[PDB]
Amino acid sequence: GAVAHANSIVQQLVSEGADISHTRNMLRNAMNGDAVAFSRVEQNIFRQHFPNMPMHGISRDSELAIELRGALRRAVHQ
Repeated sequence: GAVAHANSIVQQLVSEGADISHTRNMLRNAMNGDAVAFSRVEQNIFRQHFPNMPMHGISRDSELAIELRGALRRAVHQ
């Protein structure tokens, strides 16, 4: 479920021309509760998948975020 969802987000990021190495850094910051600055493309995309993100950000315990973190890491390396 969340795994398939995460893989699709990676596809969306790549398709929209996002620099996923940069996305990995921002996602890491978000999950640590650090201030973040997603690009316009990333922000637009993440808002579609993390509907409560504007106010709450992205939880390090979020099942989707965790899977996304793994999917992004493998994508950059693959």
